[PDB]
Amino acid sequence: AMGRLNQRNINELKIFFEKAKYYSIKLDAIYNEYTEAYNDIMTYSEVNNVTDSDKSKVNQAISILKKDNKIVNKFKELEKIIEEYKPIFLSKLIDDFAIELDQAVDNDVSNARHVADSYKKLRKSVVLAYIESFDVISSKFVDSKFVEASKKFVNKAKEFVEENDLIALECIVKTIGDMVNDREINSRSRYDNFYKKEADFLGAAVELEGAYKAIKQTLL
Amino acid sequence: KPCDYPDIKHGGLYHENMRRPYFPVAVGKYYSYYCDEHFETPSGSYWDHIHCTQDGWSPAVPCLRKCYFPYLENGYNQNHGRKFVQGKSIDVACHPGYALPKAQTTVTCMENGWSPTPRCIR
Ligand SMILES: [Zn+2]
Ligand SMILES: [Zn+2]
Ligand SMILES: [Zn+2]
Ligand SMILES: [Zn+2]
Ligand SMILES: [Zn+2]
Repeated sequence: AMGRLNQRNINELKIFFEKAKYYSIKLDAIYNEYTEAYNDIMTYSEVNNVTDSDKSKVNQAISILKKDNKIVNKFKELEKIIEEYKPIFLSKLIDDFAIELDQAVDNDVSNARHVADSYKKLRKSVVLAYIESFDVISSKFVDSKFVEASKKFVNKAKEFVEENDLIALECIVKTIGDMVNDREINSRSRYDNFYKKEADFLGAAVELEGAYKAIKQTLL
Repeated sequence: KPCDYPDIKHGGLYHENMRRPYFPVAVGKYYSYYCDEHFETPSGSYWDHIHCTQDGWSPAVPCLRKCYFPYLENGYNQNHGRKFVQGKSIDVACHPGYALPKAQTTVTCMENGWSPTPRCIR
């Protein structure tokens, strides 16, 4: 029974990783398509002013954002991948952000900034949903060490998402992949520790892989 | 009277129909002129005076491009929202894990704004 559970738990985590293999890549394609718009909105919406105020650049960034309801279609694909784990917060924040795009006021830079702030908060929520989805699957295992290394990993991984959502997401996805596919984790920093939160996250990813390895081995 | 009515890119003289009957005009004579939005006189305003010179109209380039450097989301942002004039280069830098497209580092304020457009991509 303990092994019939741990077997299903190992299978659940593997089904998660394969289903969500592309989550980091897909979020980056969204970031990359919409960064110029987000930049234009932020540039001419500061209350410190002193930048004229091309309201047509802000109006164009909002149009790029709204076009063919695309960005909403792109976030809903990510919400579909995590679904078995209930991204209920996420579905609402996307539905809400879609309404934010529908209700946007041309020639109002403060509204534009508010749509742009909503995009940024949604994007980090999409990241958190992946972490929350993992914590759910990791909650069902019983091994004391794996559960402690899971809590520490999730805590350290949220701190990393709080610093940089997209950078956090890629090292998180690569860590799950490393564990799902019997590979050890690379603890060498990829950004000369520019992101102060990477090292403690990686330290936590190594300890979890040893505890996950130890569980796998009871079944071989 | 060497100077005919001036052709001014991105602007023109105030009061075209009032002033044209008086042309062509003597060396030393000057006229209020404007630049269209996105453009700037060499005095950094929306208007200046253009002078009839032995060498033609002065300033020779009466309207210049006004480029505001954008906020860059995962970028080093010292230059965010600062005003630059047509001809100005700036060396642009992204946070590690982000970079400018095509690995470019320099953007120049040109006739149609920044070239290339600086953005930090993943
Ligand atoms: Zn500022
Ligand atoms: Zn304009
Ligand atoms: Zn709102
Ligand atoms: Zn005319
Ligand atoms: Zn020009």
